[PDB]
Amino acid sequence: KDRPDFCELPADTGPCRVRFPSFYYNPDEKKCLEFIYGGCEGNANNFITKEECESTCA
Amino acid sequence: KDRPDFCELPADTGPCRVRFPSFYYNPDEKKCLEFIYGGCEGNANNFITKEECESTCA
Amino acid sequence: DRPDFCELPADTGPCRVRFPSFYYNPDEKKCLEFIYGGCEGNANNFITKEECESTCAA
Repeated sequence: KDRPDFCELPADTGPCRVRFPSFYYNPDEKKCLEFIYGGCEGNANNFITKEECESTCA
Repeated sequence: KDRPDFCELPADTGPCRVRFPSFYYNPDEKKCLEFIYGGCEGNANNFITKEECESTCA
Repeated sequence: DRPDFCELPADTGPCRVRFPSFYYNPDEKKCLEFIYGGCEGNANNFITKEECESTCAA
């Protein structure tokens, strides 16, 4: 495998109102994508910048 | 118009914690992509299958 | 070498819809059919046998 399993988790905005720009790795598209995150909870496939997403999820 | 305006809304897991793998239209990528929906609330850009998303949002 | 989730048991979860799916069974060294109920469960959960085999079989 080329990346940790959490990179394969679908985007989760968490339960807070969606307000913040964040990034997640989309394994189907093989790319890190912007989404709107609530700021609280969610899952490990959640990065502050595209660069950090790309470093972790390759 | 190619699709309803609601197709451009962000993915929204909502405030509940019943994790349903679901699909949303990503207008940037022009693709129906997977996200976690929490089972309540959220918005109209929320489909039970990729096929339903692709028919409704193109 | 393959994802950790390949080693998790099949899990239909508690929801009451029907998504025929495949999971990897390490004892059998093959992917096997199960019904996913639509929510919860785990990542050892594929729409096609071929994807399950690609990801989880040696």
